[PDB]
Amino acid sequence: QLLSQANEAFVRNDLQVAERLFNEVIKKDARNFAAYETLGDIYQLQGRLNDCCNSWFLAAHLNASDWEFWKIVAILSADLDHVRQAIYCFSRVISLNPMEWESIYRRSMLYKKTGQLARALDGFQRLY
DNA sequence: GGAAACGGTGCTTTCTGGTAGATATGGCCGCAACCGATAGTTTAACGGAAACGCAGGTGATATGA
Repeated sequence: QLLSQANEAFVRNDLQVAERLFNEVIKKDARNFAAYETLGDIYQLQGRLNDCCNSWFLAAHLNASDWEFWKIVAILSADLDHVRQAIYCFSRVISLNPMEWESIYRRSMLYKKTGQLARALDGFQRLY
């Protein structure tokens, strides 16, 4: 009922009311992905990117099946210097589907920045 | 009323040999240090156990499909 009312308010562009209703559920469960599927949109549009990335990452630990999205979670985590989290997100991208080859390259930049090259080398051989 | 002549031996002196510490040089023995190597975390990421959810052996109530 709360999730329907919050998503209805989101469709009405009543984003603060939508947030207040999603917060009634998030207060009971901080990992409630069913709220973040649209509350994350509110947080991204309002520039709350620090809270937005965490809303994706902590809930997606459980809700990992939207696998293409882990690339976006990894990218934003790296832009915010949450580098462990960025590598952990790219791991799920590659573990769920290796064919997202640009993700191997992007992850290899994190490896280049910190000297973690032994993980990049076999990956670049596969890319080549 | 005393000083000058010089015999007594007490007290002292170098020539030396003794006592015996000292060390330039020497040869063992083993401490100070380095590059070396074995063992250490904890996690990439997915191989594993324990943890996890739906079936099938009956029955069969409704009224729609």
